[PDB]
Amino acid sequence: SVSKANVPKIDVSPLFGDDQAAKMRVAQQIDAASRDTGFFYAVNHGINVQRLSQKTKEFHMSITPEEKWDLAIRAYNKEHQDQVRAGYYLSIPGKKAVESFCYLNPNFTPDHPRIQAKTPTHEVNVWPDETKHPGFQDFAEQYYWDVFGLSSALLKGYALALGKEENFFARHFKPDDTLASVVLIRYPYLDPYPEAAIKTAADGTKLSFEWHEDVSLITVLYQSNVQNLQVETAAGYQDIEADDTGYLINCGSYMAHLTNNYYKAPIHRVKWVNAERQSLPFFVNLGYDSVIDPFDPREPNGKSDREPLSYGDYLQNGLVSLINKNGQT
Ligand SMILES: CSC[C@H](OC(=O)[C@H](CS)NC(=O)CCC[C@H](N)C(=O)O)C(=O)O
Ligand SMILES: [Fe+2]
Repeated sequence: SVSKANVPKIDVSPLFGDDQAAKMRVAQQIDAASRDTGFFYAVNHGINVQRLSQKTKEFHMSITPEEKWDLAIRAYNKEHQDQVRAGYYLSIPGKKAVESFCYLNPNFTPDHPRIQAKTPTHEVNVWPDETKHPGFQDFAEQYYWDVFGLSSALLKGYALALGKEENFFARHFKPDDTLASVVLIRYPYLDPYPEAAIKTAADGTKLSFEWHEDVSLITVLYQSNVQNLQVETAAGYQDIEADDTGYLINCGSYMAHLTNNYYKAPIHRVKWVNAERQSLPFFVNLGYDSVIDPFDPREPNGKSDREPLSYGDYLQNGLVSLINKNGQT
Protein backbone atom coordinates (compact mmCIF):
# COMPACT_ATOMS: atom_id res chain seq x y z
CA SER A 1 0.00 0.00 0.00
CA VAL A 2 2.80 2.37 1.09
CA SER A 3 5.71 2.82 -1.34
CA LYS A 4 9.40 2.55 -0.50
CA ALA A 5 11.36 5.71 0.35
CA ASN A 6 14.56 6.43 -1.60
CA VAL A 7 17.24 5.86 0.94
CA PRO A 8 20.56 5.47 -0.80
CA LYS A 9 23.51 3.52 0.67
CA ILE A 10 26.57 5.74 0.74
CA ASP A 11 30.10 4.47 1.26
CA VAL A 12 31.38 7.07 3.72
CA SER A 13 34.83 5.52 4.06
CA PRO A 14 36.63 8.24 2.03
CA LEU A 15 35.61 10.68 4.80
CA PHE A 16 38.06 9.11 7.16
CA GLY A 17 40.98 9.56 4.73
CA ASP A 18 42.94 12.24 2.85
CA ASP A 19 41.73 11.72 -0.68
CA GLN A 20 40.02 15.10 -1.23
CA ALA A 21 38.45 14.34 -4.60
CA ALA A 22 36.93 11.11 -3.31
CA LYS A 23 35.49 13.06 -0.28
CA MET A 24 33.81 15.46 -2.76
CA ARG A 25 32.15 12.55 -4.52
CA VAL A 26 30.78 11.44 -1.12
CA ALA A 27 29.70 15.02 -0.42
CA GLN A 28 27.71 15.04 -3.61
CA GLN A 29 25.86 11.88 -2.61
CA ILE A 30 25.06 13.44 0.76
CA ASP A 31 23.78 16.60 -0.97
CA ALA A 32 21.54 14.56 -3.24
CA ALA A 33 20.09 12.44 -0.40
CA SER A 34 19.62 15.56 1.74
CA ARG A 35 17.66 17.35 -1.00
CA ASP A 36 15.50 14.26 -1.80
CA THR A 37 13.94 12.18 1.10
CA GLY A 38 16.45 13.47 3.66
CA PHE A 39 17.61 9.99 4.67
CA PHE A 40 20.55 7.77 3.67
CA TYR A 41 22.44 4.78 5.02
CA ALA A 42 26.11 5.26 5.72
CA VAL A 43 27.96 2.08 4.75
CA ASN A 44 31.66 1.17 5.33
CA HIS A 45 31.42 3.25 8.54
CA GLY A 46 33.90 1.11 10.45
CA ILE A 47 31.80 0.49 13.59
CA ASN A 48 31.14 -3.01 14.96
CA VAL A 49 27.39 -2.75 15.09
CA GLN A 50 26.71 -6.46 15.76
CA ARG A 51 28.73 -6.11 18.99
CA LEU A 52 26.90 -2.88 19.86
CA SER A 53 23.60 -4.81 19.45
CA GLN A 54 24.86 -7.72 21.53
CA LYS A 55 26.17 -5.59 24.41
CA THR A 56 22.98 -3.54 24.35
CA LYS A 57 20.77 -6.68 24.33
CA GLU A 58 22.71 -8.03 27.36
CA PHE A 59 21.99 -4.76 29.27
CA HIS A 60 18.32 -4.47 28.40
CA MET A 61 17.58 -8.04 29.24
CA SER A 62 19.48 -8.10 32.54
CA ILE A 63 18.53 -4.71 34.12
CA THR A 64 15.96 -5.21 36.92
CA PRO A 65 13.01 -3.10 38.02
CA GLU A 66 14.94 -2.10 41.12
CA GLU A 67 17.86 -0.80 38.99
CA LYS A 68 15.54 1.15 36.72
CA TRP A 69 14.10 3.29 39.59
CA ASP A 70 17.70 3.68 40.93
CA LEU A 71 18.78 5.07 37.55
CA ALA A 72 15.52 6.77 36.61
CA ILE A 73 15.31 10.30 35.18
CA ARG A 74 13.41 12.95 37.09
CA ALA A 75 10.23 12.47 35.05
CA TYR A 76 9.95 9.02 36.69
CA ASN A 77 11.77 9.60 39.99
CA LYS A 78 11.41 12.91 41.63
CA GLU A 79 14.40 12.17 43.89
CA HIS A 80 16.68 12.51 40.85
CA GLN A 81 16.26 16.25 40.25
CA ASP A 82 19.52 16.65 38.28
CA GLN A 83 18.57 13.85 35.89
CA VAL A 84 16.76 15.68 33.14
CA ARG A 85 18.42 13.90 30.15
CA ALA A 86 20.61 10.98 31.29
CA GLY A 87 19.41 7.80 32.93
CA TYR A 88 16.60 5.33 32.64
CA TYR A 89 13.28 6.06 30.93
CA LEU A 90 10.83 3.45 32.30
CA SER A 91 8.01 1.74 30.40
CA ILE A 92 4.52 1.56 31.86
CA PRO A 93 3.08 -1.95 31.37
CA GLY A 94 -0.47 -1.54 29.97
CA LYS A 95 0.27 2.03 28.69
CA LYS A 96 3.76 2.94 27.27
CA ALA A 97 5.68 0.03 25.85
CA VAL A 98 9.07 1.60 25.02
CA GLU A 99 11.89 2.02 27.48
CA SER A 100 15.45 3.31 27.20
CA PHE A 101 18.70 4.41 28.72
CA CYS A 102 20.30 7.73 27.76
CA TYR A 103 23.81 8.86 28.29
CA LEU A 104 25.87 11.94 27.45
CA ASN A 105 29.47 12.98 26.95
CA PRO A 106 31.63 10.92 29.30
CA ASN A 107 33.77 14.02 29.75
CA PHE A 108 30.89 15.61 31.70
CA THR A 109 32.54 14.75 34.99
CA PRO A 110 31.97 16.37 38.38
CA ASP A 111 34.94 18.76 37.78
CA HIS A 112 33.80 19.79 34.26
CA PRO A 113 33.31 23.58 34.19
CA ARG A 114 29.79 23.26 32.78
CA ILE A 115 28.84 20.72 35.43
CA GLN A 116 30.29 23.03 38.13
CA ALA A 117 28.24 25.92 36.70
CA LYS A 118 25.15 23.68 36.61
CA THR A 119 24.60 24.74 33.02
CA PRO A 120 21.29 23.36 31.55
CA THR A 121 21.59 20.19 29.32
CA HIS A 122 24.94 19.21 30.90
CA GLU A 123 24.77 16.25 33.40
CA VAL A 124 27.02 13.61 34.83
CA ASN A 125 26.07 10.15 33.50
CA VAL A 126 24.55 7.54 35.82
CA TRP A 127 25.53 3.87 35.42
CA PRO A 128 24.33 0.58 36.89
CA ASP A 129 26.50 -1.38 39.26
CA GLU A 130 29.59 -2.77 37.57
CA THR A 131 29.36 -6.18 39.26
CA LYS A 132 25.77 -6.51 37.90
CA HIS A 133 26.63 -5.31 34.39
CA PRO A 134 30.29 -6.09 33.97
CA GLY A 135 31.90 -4.28 31.07
CA PHE A 136 28.80 -2.22 30.24
CA GLN A 137 29.91 1.29 31.22
CA ASP A 138 33.31 0.87 29.53
CA PHE A 139 31.69 -0.54 26.38
CA ALA A 140 29.09 2.22 26.31
CA GLU A 141 31.68 4.99 26.83
CA GLN A 142 33.82 3.45 24.11
CA TYR A 143 30.76 3.32 21.80
CA TYR A 144 30.21 7.03 22.37
CA TRP A 145 33.75 7.73 21.04
CA ASP A 146 33.39 5.30 18.06
CA VAL A 147 30.11 6.93 16.98
CA PHE A 148 31.56 10.39 17.75
CA GLY A 149 34.31 9.45 15.25
CA LEU A 150 31.82 8.42 12.55
CA SER A 151 29.80 11.58 13.11
CA SER A 152 32.85 13.83 12.73
CA ALA A 153 33.52 12.13 9.40
CA LEU A 154 29.89 12.63 8.36
CA LEU A 155 30.01 16.29 9.39
CA LYS A 156 33.04 16.72 7.10
CA GLY A 157 30.90 15.34 4.23
CA TYR A 158 27.91 17.66 5.01
CA ALA A 159 30.37 20.63 5.18
CA LEU A 160 31.79 19.82 1.76
CA ALA A 161 28.25 19.19 0.48
CA LEU A 162 27.23 22.72 1.43
CA GLY A 163 30.24 24.35 -0.29
CA LYS A 164 32.17 24.87 2.95
CA GLU A 165 35.60 23.74 4.19
CA GLU A 166 35.53 20.26 5.70
CA ASN A 167 35.92 21.59 9.32
CA PHE A 168 32.83 23.87 9.07
CA PHE A 169 30.63 21.83 11.48
CA ALA A 170 33.32 19.62 12.99
CA ARG A 171 35.21 22.49 14.61
CA HIS A 172 32.04 22.97 16.82
CA PHE A 173 31.87 19.22 17.64
CA LYS A 174 34.57 18.57 20.25
CA PRO A 175 35.11 15.78 22.77
CA ASP A 176 35.45 18.19 25.68
CA ASP A 177 32.05 19.83 25.22
CA THR A 178 29.66 18.13 22.79
CA LEU A 179 26.08 17.87 23.92
CA ALA A 180 25.62 14.72 21.86
CA SER A 181 23.70 11.78 23.39
CA VAL A 182 23.28 8.06 22.93
CA VAL A 183 19.89 6.50 23.59
CA LEU A 184 19.61 2.75 23.95
CA ILE A 185 15.89 2.25 23.11
CA ARG A 186 14.16 -1.12 23.75
CA TYR A 187 10.94 -1.81 21.83
CA PRO A 188 9.37 -4.95 23.30
CA TYR A 189 7.40 -7.87 21.93
CA LEU A 190 4.20 -8.02 23.95
CA ASP A 191 1.29 -10.48 23.82
CA PRO A 192 -1.22 -9.00 24.18
CA TYR A 193 0.08 -5.65 23.09
CA PRO A 194 -1.78 -2.96 24.96
CA GLU A 195 -3.82 -0.62 22.66
CA ALA A 196 -3.15 2.23 25.03
CA ALA A 197 0.53 1.94 23.96
CA ILE A 198 -0.43 2.29 20.24
CA LYS A 199 -1.15 5.73 18.75
CA THR A 200 -3.15 6.14 15.51
CA ALA A 201 -2.12 8.52 12.74
CA ALA A 202 -4.63 10.65 10.83
CA ASP A 203 -4.27 8.16 7.97
CA GLY A 204 -4.97 5.22 10.18
CA THR A 205 -1.41 3.97 10.52
CA LYS A 206 -0.65 2.45 13.94
CA LEU A 207 2.34 4.19 15.50
CA SER A 208 4.68 3.90 18.43
CA PHE A 209 5.83 7.55 17.99
CA GLU A 210 4.22 10.40 16.08
CA TRP A 211 5.51 12.68 13.36
CA HIS A 212 8.34 14.97 14.23
CA GLU A 213 11.55 16.56 13.17
CA ASP A 214 14.76 15.56 15.07
CA VAL A 215 16.29 17.84 17.70
CA SER A 216 19.84 17.58 16.39
CA LEU A 217 22.24 18.83 13.76
CA ILE A 218 22.23 15.29 12.38
CA THR A 219 21.05 11.91 13.80
CA VAL A 220 23.22 8.73 13.33
CA LEU A 221 21.02 5.76 14.01
CA TYR A 222 21.50 2.02 14.33
CA GLN A 223 18.31 -0.15 14.42
CA SER A 224 17.41 -3.80 14.20
CA ASN A 225 16.46 -5.34 10.93
CA VAL A 226 12.75 -4.77 11.48
CA GLN A 227 11.05 -2.22 9.17
CA ASN A 228 9.33 0.58 11.12
CA LEU A 229 10.26 4.11 10.01
CA GLN A 230 8.27 6.26 7.56
CA VAL A 231 9.26 9.60 6.09
CA GLU A 232 6.83 12.17 4.76
CA THR A 233 7.53 13.26 1.16
CA ALA A 234 5.44 15.18 -1.44
CA ALA A 235 4.07 11.72 -2.38
CA GLY A 236 2.98 11.04 1.23
CA TYR A 237 4.56 8.86 3.93
CA GLN A 238 7.02 6.32 2.54
CA ASP A 239 8.56 3.27 4.23
CA ILE A 240 12.24 3.43 5.07
CA GLU A 241 13.72 0.03 4.58
CA ALA A 242 15.63 -1.55 7.49
CA ASP A 243 19.38 -2.22 7.22
CA ASP A 244 21.02 -3.35 10.40
CA THR A 245 24.49 -3.27 8.89
CA GLY A 246 24.54 0.51 8.16
CA TYR A 247 23.75 3.69 10.01
CA LEU A 248 20.58 5.59 9.02
CA ILE A 249 21.46 9.26 8.75
CA ASN A 250 19.25 12.32 8.68
CA CYS A 251 19.32 16.03 9.39
CA GLY A 252 17.70 17.60 12.44
CA SER A 253 16.13 21.07 12.66
CA TYR A 254 19.44 22.76 13.54
CA MET A 255 20.71 21.88 10.12
CA ALA A 256 17.44 23.16 8.58
CA HIS A 257 17.93 26.45 10.40
CA LEU A 258 21.58 26.92 9.28
CA THR A 259 20.94 26.10 5.65
CA ASN A 260 17.61 27.97 5.41
CA ASN A 261 15.79 24.74 4.69
CA TYR A 262 18.08 23.74 1.80
CA TYR A 263 18.65 20.56 3.87
CA LYS A 264 15.27 20.11 5.50
CA ALA A 265 14.83 18.16 8.66
CA PRO A 266 12.70 15.30 7.34
CA ILE A 267 9.41 14.66 9.06
CA HIS A 268 9.21 11.08 10.12
CA ARG A 269 7.30 8.76 12.46
CA VAL A 270 7.73 5.24 13.92
CA LYS A 271 5.17 2.59 13.04
CA TRP A 272 3.85 0.22 15.64
CA VAL A 273 5.41 -3.24 15.21
CA ASN A 274 4.99 -6.08 17.72
CA ALA A 275 8.69 -7.08 17.67
CA GLU A 276 11.53 -7.16 20.17
CA ARG A 277 13.89 -4.63 18.67
CA GLN A 278 16.43 -1.89 19.23
CA SER A 279 16.71 1.67 18.13
CA LEU A 280 20.08 3.20 19.12
CA PRO A 281 20.30 6.82 18.11
CA PHE A 282 23.29 9.15 18.51
CA PHE A 283 22.07 12.76 18.38
CA VAL A 284 24.88 14.90 16.99
CA ASN A 285 24.70 18.08 19.10
CA LEU A 286 27.33 20.81 19.20
CA GLY A 287 28.59 22.74 22.27
CA TYR A 288 26.42 24.88 24.53
CA ASP A 289 27.83 28.19 23.09
CA SER A 290 28.29 26.94 19.52
CA VAL A 291 26.81 29.47 17.06
CA ILE A 292 27.02 28.99 13.29
CA ASP A 293 25.92 31.94 11.17
CA PRO A 294 22.96 30.83 9.12
CA PHE A 295 23.37 30.85 5.34
CA ASP A 296 21.56 29.89 2.13
CA PRO A 297 23.29 27.82 -0.58
CA ARG A 298 20.45 28.56 -3.01
CA GLU A 299 21.13 32.27 -2.89
CA PRO A 300 24.01 33.90 -4.94
CA ASN A 301 25.43 35.85 -1.98
CA GLY A 302 24.75 32.97 0.44
CA LYS A 303 22.85 35.32 2.82
CA SER A 304 19.91 34.25 5.02
CA ASP A 305 16.99 36.13 6.75
CA ARG A 306 17.33 33.75 9.78
CA GLU A 307 19.13 34.91 12.96
CA PRO A 308 22.01 33.08 14.72
CA LEU A 309 20.89 30.69 17.41
CA SER A 310 23.25 29.18 19.98
CA TYR A 311 23.20 25.36 20.06
CA GLY A 312 22.52 25.34 23.82
CA ASP A 313 19.44 27.48 23.37
CA TYR A 314 18.25 25.36 20.45
CA LEU A 315 18.73 22.12 22.37
CA GLN A 316 17.01 23.00 25.65
CA ASN A 317 13.95 24.48 23.89
CA GLY A 318 13.84 21.67 21.35
CA LEU A 319 13.85 18.92 23.88
CA VAL A 320 11.10 20.52 25.90
CA SER A 321 8.93 21.05 22.83
CA LEU A 322 9.39 17.49 21.66
CA ILE A 323 8.13 16.20 25.06
CA ASN A 324 5.19 18.64 24.75
CA LYS A 325 4.32 17.61 21.15
CA ASN A 326 4.82 13.86 21.34
CA GLY A 327 4.88 12.93 25.06
CA GLN A 328 7.47 11.97 27.70
CA THR A 329 9.56 9.11 26.32
C1 LIG B 1 11.79 6.71 22.69
S1 LIG B 1 10.37 7.25 21.71
C2 LIG B 1 10.62 6.80 20.05
C3 LIG B 1 12.01 7.14 19.55
O1 LIG B 1 12.00 8.52 19.33
C4 LIG B 1 12.94 9.36 19.98
O2 LIG B 1 13.88 8.91 20.63
C5 LIG B 1 12.67 10.81 19.79
C6 LIG B 1 12.50 11.17 18.32
S2 LIG B 1 14.08 11.10 17.43
N1 LIG B 1 13.80 11.62 20.30
C7 LIG B 1 13.73 11.97 21.58
O3 LIG B 1 12.79 11.64 22.31
C8 LIG B 1 14.86 12.80 22.09
C9 LIG B 1 15.75 12.16 23.14
C10 LIG B 1 16.85 13.19 23.51
C11 LIG B 1 17.72 12.61 24.63
N2 LIG B 1 16.91 12.09 25.73
C12 LIG B 1 18.72 13.67 25.02
O4 LIG B 1 18.69 14.20 26.17
O5 LIG B 1 19.57 13.94 24.14
C13 LIG B 1 12.22 6.46 18.24
O6 LIG B 1 12.50 7.20 17.27
O7 LIG B 1 12.10 5.20 18.18
FE1 LIG C 1 13.47 10.99 15.03
